This record gives sequence, structure tokens and C-alpha cells, in this order.
Amino acid sequence: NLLLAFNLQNALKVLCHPRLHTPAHTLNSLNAAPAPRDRRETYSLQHRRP
Amino acid sequence: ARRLPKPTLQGRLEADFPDSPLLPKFQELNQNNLPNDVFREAQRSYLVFLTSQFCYEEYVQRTFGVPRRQRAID
Amino acid sequence: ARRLPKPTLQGRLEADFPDSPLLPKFQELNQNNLPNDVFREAQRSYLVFLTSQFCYEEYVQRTFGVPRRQRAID
Amino acid sequence: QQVNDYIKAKVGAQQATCEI
Amino acid sequence: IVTPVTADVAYFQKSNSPRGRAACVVSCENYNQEVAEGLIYDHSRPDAAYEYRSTVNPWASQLGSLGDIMYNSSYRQTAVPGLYSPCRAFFNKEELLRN
Amino acid sequence: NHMNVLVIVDEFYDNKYAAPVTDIALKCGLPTEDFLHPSNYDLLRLELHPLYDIYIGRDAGERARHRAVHRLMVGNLPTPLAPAAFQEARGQQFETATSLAHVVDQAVIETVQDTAYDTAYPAFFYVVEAMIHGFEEKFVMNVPLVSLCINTYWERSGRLAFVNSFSMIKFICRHLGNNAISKEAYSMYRKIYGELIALEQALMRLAGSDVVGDESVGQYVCALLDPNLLPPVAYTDIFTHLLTVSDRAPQIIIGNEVYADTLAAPQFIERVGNMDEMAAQFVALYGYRVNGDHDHDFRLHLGPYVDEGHADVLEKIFYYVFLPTCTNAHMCGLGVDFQHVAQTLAYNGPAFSHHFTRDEDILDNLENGTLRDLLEISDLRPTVGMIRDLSASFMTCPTFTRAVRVSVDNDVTQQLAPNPADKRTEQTVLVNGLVAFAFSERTRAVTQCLFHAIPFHMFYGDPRVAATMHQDVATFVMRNPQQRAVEAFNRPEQLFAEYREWHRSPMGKYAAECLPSLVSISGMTAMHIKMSPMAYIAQAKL
Amino acid sequence: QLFAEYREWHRSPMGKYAAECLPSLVSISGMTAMHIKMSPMAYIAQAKL
Amino acid sequence: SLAHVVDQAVIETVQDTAYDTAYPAFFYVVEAMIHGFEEKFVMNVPLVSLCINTYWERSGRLAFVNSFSMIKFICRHLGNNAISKEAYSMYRKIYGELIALEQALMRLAGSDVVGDESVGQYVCALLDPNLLPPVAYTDIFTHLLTVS
Amino acid sequence: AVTQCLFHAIPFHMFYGDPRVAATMHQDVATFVMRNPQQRAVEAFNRPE
Repeated sequence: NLLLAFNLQNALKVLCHPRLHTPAHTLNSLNAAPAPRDRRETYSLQHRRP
Repeated sequence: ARRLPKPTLQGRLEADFPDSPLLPKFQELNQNNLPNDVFREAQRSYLVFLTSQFCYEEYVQRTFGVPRRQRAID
Repeated sequence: ARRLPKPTLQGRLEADFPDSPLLPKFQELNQNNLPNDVFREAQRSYLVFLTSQFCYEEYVQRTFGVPRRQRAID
Repeated sequence: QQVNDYIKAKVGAQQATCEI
Repeated sequence: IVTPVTADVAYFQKSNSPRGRAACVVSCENYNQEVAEGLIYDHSRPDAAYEYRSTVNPWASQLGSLGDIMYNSSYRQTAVPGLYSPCRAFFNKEELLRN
Repeated sequence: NHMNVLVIVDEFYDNKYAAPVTDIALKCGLPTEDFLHPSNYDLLRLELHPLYDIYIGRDAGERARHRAVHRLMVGNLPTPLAPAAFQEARGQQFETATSLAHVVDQAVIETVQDTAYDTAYPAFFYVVEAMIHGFEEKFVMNVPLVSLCINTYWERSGRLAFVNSFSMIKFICRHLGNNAISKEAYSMYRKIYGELIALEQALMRLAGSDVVGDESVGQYVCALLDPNLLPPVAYTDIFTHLLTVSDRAPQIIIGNEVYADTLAAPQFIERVGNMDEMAAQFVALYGYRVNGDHDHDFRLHLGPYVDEGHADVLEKIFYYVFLPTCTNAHMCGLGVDFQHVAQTLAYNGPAFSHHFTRDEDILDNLENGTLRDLLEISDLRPTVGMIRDLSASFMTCPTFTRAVRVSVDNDVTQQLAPNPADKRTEQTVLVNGLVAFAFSERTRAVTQCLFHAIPFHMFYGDPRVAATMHQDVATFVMRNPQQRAVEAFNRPEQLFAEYREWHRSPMGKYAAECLPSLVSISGMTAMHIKMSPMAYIAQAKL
Repeated sequence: QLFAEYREWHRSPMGKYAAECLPSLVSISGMTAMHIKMSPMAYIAQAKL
Repeated sequence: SLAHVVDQAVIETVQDTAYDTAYPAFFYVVEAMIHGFEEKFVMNVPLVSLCINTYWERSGRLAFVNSFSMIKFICRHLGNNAISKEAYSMYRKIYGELIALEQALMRLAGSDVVGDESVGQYVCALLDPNLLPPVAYTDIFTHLLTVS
Repeated sequence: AVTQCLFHAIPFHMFYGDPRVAATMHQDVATFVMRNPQQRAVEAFNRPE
């Protein structure tokens, strides 16, 4: 019955890791998907150099 | 590939003001290398260059030493 | 070790004002091969010292010179 | 490596394991 | 015991130690003084109870702190031996390592 | 190894790449839920006594020992274990316990906050506040000058002038009581001067009417009533007076050469008396000024000690609880070169030529020099007579400024240390130096010849204003932008030692962060009460 | 060739906040407090305060 | 512990300027001619001091707030009674707010350092030297090839 | 300093014996309250017998 707090500071053991910040595994899961999105935009994905 | 439209800019400046100290310096252009309608605009640009040159050179001599000593002594 | 940059202080005050006093005190300046700039700021320092002396000795005379009693009948 | 050993030191590097 | 004004009252609303760190030395391994001094005094690891803080006051819970120099037997060599102090039950390292 | 403080500042900040911070200024930046976290064990390791700033130091020999220097006031308790709300609430306990009566309002504190946050402060005000040296008769001769200055700053910009120096405040309060200055303009200075009297009343009421032996206990309970605390600027001689009224041992380090007795007065001080009392040696003092090795002059060209009825306390109150809270500690020591500023005056045309009438304005006939730009950026039109009277304060004006390291003993109940070196507290006093509000670049471009920044205190060492006054520390706070914190700014080692100091970082963060109001002034006064047993006794009694 | 929104710093959430927020001190403070990064040591400095 | 030097009147008059269809384009050609230069601004001080004193005493609104350097120079210069009493205070408040927010962001980032540099580029994205202001007049481009 | 020939200070009553008023009026009570600063309270000032 102690009133232990859960700060943001305790969650820094997982919020500061390079697995929560890399996009490699979610892109490995999305590029290997059997049915991707049908509506593609190509409006401002890349800069074109004039 | 293009520039902005031209301003209003009625007439030629030198046709009304011949007492201009920059007018002999302005006359160092020629027509025989280019059409007339763009030579007129080259005249506009050159006369603006010499005009702002004169308005700069009348300024830079003043605000260096406009409070003088001998004008307040005598 | 060192000091600040000097102020601007353009010109020489004793040359443009010859009809002013305290130049007979300003004549005797002990230059023993002092360079062409070191004697200039020595002239600056001694001139402002003589000017501050004259302004203090006229301020104390204006302080001790009050509206007097012999200036009341006057 | 400075960033890596700053992150790893400013956060820490029966107790119920409690993930997020 | 001198203790800062930011010691939370929720520490004091339940039975704890009057210093900051809880002295769970009975839970640790017997006849091991070297490691079990650390769970009493080494503040690099958090409390036994409140594992989001190291001590509710550092002015009594540390090894040479103000509450420790007042009430431990190592620094009470000039004290009058007949008088009784309650905080000898909480700060004395000789009987803290007895448990 | 020398007097000159410009090279003291310059050899520290020339190429400063490593900017280390003190451990008392490191904790100061943490909250209490984060300070007790076990990741900050390197800062919790040396927080084990409420009174003592224990530090390990450095392994100079084979094995280094810890050193514990006292935290004198309760303001030096850290922001973790004594937050700003706690001191701000202790101030409201102190305001009702001693029955303090606030004479100022939020209007006066607002118009003092709008000067230190003003970059359009006239630097001409600094040159008149520098040409007067806290002297009375120098202020009498410049009554029309300052009555022009404060009125032209109050009608145009709405703020009040000269509020950085207490000497100009009290001289405006007693001399300018006529219709020369404006009514509300004088009212603001009257409120500023009356609040120091009220805070001294409240500190005397907290100290009580209890005496130890023959002396009072007020020096044992507070630090503002302590006569062994000096105000940061000493314009007249308060050093020999400190040697007389001290039962402890003051050791005034005036350029690596200490002195701890009053019989060695003229070996270490030279009294600059009145104007008529120096008239037999005007040329001698000027030859010591122009022709003289001032670099190694272990002599202070100080004024005479006047003995106002309040002993030293209103100076300390103004410089420690009014200005570091009304301005959020946005000030720095403004060391003045005095022969360069009187070369600016007494020159440039009408100040030397007497052909102009004495009541003609100088700006329509002033040549293009550094005085004309000094009045162009400020937009005031003085006559030539007041500028002649202001240049006239040059023969009795001291040559340079210099800071001096007063190292007095601790209190008799705070002298329990093993070593006798950390039984002392240090205090850097800026002799004949000013304190400055925020400069622009237009002001720094025209007053680079006159003043130079001196970061020497905790409230008077702000890098948000020293970077606008010293170009070489502006590159310091471009490289390391975390140095802009008033608690964590690097100050010169010959000029400010943090551990040996009256006011540390803990009070520097209360100064730099609190909202300027009545509760902040009462909280800053109530955190000047010592951590001495007489303060515990006089706080349990209230 | 002038603004490619995916490869930018300030995107449509920022303009969607700024185009709707009423201009006051809480909006200036919210726009200052939404420019904090998403680094691990951007979360360290938000866990401390 | 942020302290706003700006009240609601300054923001409510900057929004008055920005929602003005009748904003003078001469205040665009003056900033075009100066383009963030300190040497060019002091030439046009008796021009802009008439500009922002006819815009203030005409409409109650303050000019030149669409560009930063044109009010940084009005913060430095023009406090010498060139602008009116209650019109210079708005420019001074707008410039003081940026210093207050800079101090707040520096206190957010803290006094800790990684390697040898600070964490202000790592915590926020305004204290980052890599992000540049969207309007360049001087060379801010050689600088981030040396410091970044 | 101007009014030294005209008037002087009389520490006279309980309400009319304030040593913050006398110390600006008499040169001897000011040097008295230098050494004894706790006398500045109205209750504790040493009035003449």
C-alpha cells in the first residue's frame, strides 16, 4: 500500500533505446506486406532540383 | 526564363531636365547594337544607376563630418 | 598590462581656438623625442586637465560668488 | 559514442518486470 | 533528525525508517557485511520500498551524513553513556549489521 | 598579480573552450523528484549536511581530502532541498512575523524592472554616474545635469534613471526634493529608498532586542545586518571602517598583498578628500594619474568614510534584496576607465572653447566625436555648462577601477571547520566600478572605449548583459550557450570563487527566476537569515 | 522544387495548430513547447522538468 | 519559470497589422531596399521614423513586423524619441519576448553537456544550429558548414 | 546639516522618541545607534532619564 509514482523518468529505460527510434523493422514489416496501399500520392515526397 | 512586368515610368527624364550634372555622364550609351525599345530601358537603368550614384555621393560626404568646427567658430 | 581603445577625439582643439585662454599654460610640454602619436594623446590629457582645472576654478568662484549684499544696492 | 554513453548513463544501465 | 522540507508526507503516513533508506538488511544474505553495507548506505541503487528515489532525505541516510554523525556509535565517543537515544536503533551501524 | 581588471577578464575569456560548472550550481538546476533519483548519485554523494558545501576538490598530491565550506544563509540551501516556492513562502511568514510594511507597490517594481530590461538605457547616464563617485558635493555641482537627465528619461521613455547605484538613489532622495525633478519621478525614488528602511526595520525586529555581550545579536542572525558583509561597490572607504568594527579578522587582499590592521592604512589606501582639500595636490594627483605605473598600484584611491545613521545596511539591502529581484539579476559590474571618459568631455569644441555662452545646448554645435554619438543615441540636450561642470570632476576623480577580495572570518558559531582556510568567507568588491543594465550594440560600439564588463558576483555577473558589454564573452556564450544561466556562468577565477562566497548559485536561481513583486522581495530578505544557532533562536521566537 | 512537405521540419500538424489557435500567451507557449525534438535526450530533458 | 514580457495588447495589435488589407507596400519597398543591413538602416532612419509614426498615429498599428531584422534595428536604434512613447514599447516587447523564450528554452535544455557540445541542439529544435531562419539577408550559409 | 543652528532633537515621549527620527536630527544618538543597532525599535530606545 505504498504510493509509488511512475514518472516519465522511469520509462526512459525503454523510451531512450535505439529500437524505439529505428524505423528499420517497421519498414521490413511494411515492405514485405502481401497487399500494400492502392492510393499513392507522389505530391511532395521528394525535392526536385530546378 | 522571365522577369517581372515594367513599372509605369512615364516618358524620359532628360527631355524635361537638361540642367542635370549627371547628364554628360549619362550619354555614354549607343543604339547601334540593340533594338530601340530595349535601348530605352537600358537608358532607364543607366540613368537610375547614375542618379542613385549622385544621391549616394552627396550623402557619404555629408554624414561623415556635417558638424564642422569652423562653421561654429566663425 | 594593457588598456582600452582610445576615444575618437578628432582634430586638435588648441589649433582651431587661438583666442581662448590657458594656451600659455599649454605651451610648455616636455617632449623629449616623444613620437608623433604619443605626444598627441599627451596633448589630449594635459589639455583636458587644464580645461577641467579652469572649469573647477570658475565653478568654485561662481559658488562663492553668491548674490551679495553690495550687489543688492547695485 | 558520447551520445550513446550519455543516454546509457542518464537513464540507468520480487521485482515485477514492468514494460511499456 | 534534520530533514529537508521536500520530504514527501506520503513517506511519513506509513511505517518506515526515520532516515530515508529502508534498512532491509534482514532480507539479504547472512554473514555478508560487504554487500549488505551497500543496501543501507550506497545510494547508487534505489530504496527497497520506493524504487523511484534513492532516499527521502540525504542528510541522514548517507554514510557520513548529519543524522549519521549525531547518532552512530562511531562519532558518539564523547557522549554520556547512561542517557538513552531512540535513533540509536536506526542509525547505529553495529546493530544494523546485527540483523 | 596586478591591479588592472581588464586583463584579468581578458586572459580568462580569450579562448575559453572548456566551461566547467560548480557542483553547487549543478544540483541547483534540478527539481527534488529528480535530485533524489539514483542516477544523480554523483551529486547526491556530497549532499550530506544542510549547512556545508562538501566538495572533494582535486588530487593535487597523492590522495586528496574533502573540504566543507559553510552555506551561510538559508538561501544557499539548494533548489532541490529548498525550492523557490519554499523560500517565497518563508518570505510571507517573515512579512507577518516581523510586521513588515511594503511602501512600494507593483508600479515601482515594474518601473525598476523596465530599466534593466531596457536596451535603450542612455550610456550618458553611466558616464555621469561614473564621474560622480558616490560623493555628495560632486552631486551638488551636477543638480541641473541630473535634473535634466531624469526628467528627459521620464517624459520620453517612462522609466526612471540611476537605479543601478544606491549612491545616486540616496542623493536623488535628499537633494532633488524640489520641483526640479518631476513629482511622480521623485515618488518612485522615494518608494525605492523607503523600502530599504522598511526592510531594515523588519530585520531589526526579527533580530530583536537581545544582546550577546555588549554587541547586538543582529549580526549573528541575518547577513544583511552583518557588518562583515560588504556591498559589491565601494565608492568610499568602507575597508578601514571594516577593520575597526570587526571583532573577527578581515584580510583584505588588495592585489595579492593582504592587510589585516588599521595601522597599515596609508600603506594600502590613499584618501581622496574634498575638492578644496585636494587643491594643494591637484597637479600631484594628476601626475600620479597621467605619469604613473598604475598597473601595479596596490593603493586604493578611495573617498572618505561618511557615517550615515544606518550603519552599512541600506547599501546591502539595496544591492542584495531589491536589485537582484526587481531586475532578475540582469546586471554586471561596469568597470570604468576614468581618464578616457574625461578625455571625451572637456574637449570636442564647446567644452574647451569658452566663446560659447554657458547656457547653450551642446548638440547643435558638437563635432563628430564620441561625445556627440553618446548624446545622439540617448536624445538629451544638455547645456555646455553642465558638461563643463561634469568634466570638472576629473582632478579628484580616481584613475582606474579595481576589484578587491575581502576575506573576512566566518561567524563565531560557523568557525567549527578543521582547516582554518575554509573558516573564512570571501567577497569581491568593485572599487569605483559601476553596475550596468543591458547594452545594445549601438551603445557598445560607442562606449567600447569607456567601460568594460566585470563579472564579479552572482547577481552582478549575468552573461545576458556581460555579452552585450564584452565582445570576448559573447563568443563564449555562442560556443557554450548553456553558460547564459546566471547560476552556471563561468566567472573569472581571480575575481569570483563560488565555494568561498556569501551568495552562491542557490540564491542566484531564486534571483534569476522569481517574478518581481512584493513576495519576492520579502522572500529574498528572508533567505538572507544565516544558518547560525542565533538565527534558529531568533526564528523560534517568531 | 520549392517545398516538399515530407522532407521538411515544420509540417501540416504545425500549420494546422497555428492556423486555428487563438493568439495569446498560451498559444505562444504551446508553439514554443511543440518545437521540442523526439530524441532520447529530448525525453531526458522532459523527464527532469 | 517563463516570464512573458508581452501582454495581450501587443499580440492583439500584431494580429491587427497582419489582418490589414490596407497595409502600405512602401513598408515592403523600404525593407527591400534595406534588406537586413545595419549600414543601410541608419541612412533611412528619418524615413522609417516618419513611416512608423504615420502608421501608428494613423491606424494604431505598428509597421515592419513582417521581418525580424527590421524590428531588431528598431529595437537598437529609434528609441531616441524617434518613434512615439507607446509605439516603441511594442517593438521592445516583441524583441524582449524572443530573449525570454530563448532563456526558457536554455533552462529547458539544462546545463548538461554531451561530449564537448551542449544538448540545446539535441533537446529542442530552435536551439539547433542546423535549422536556419526562413529569410536570409546576410550569409548564414558558410557558418553551418563550419559549426555543424 | 543646514538646520543645526535652528533646532535639535529631544527624545521625549514613547510615541515621540523614535530613534529613526532622532538619528537624522542629533549627531550623538546616531553614533549611539551605530554600536547598538537594536535600539532603533521605538520600544527599546534609551531615552534620557
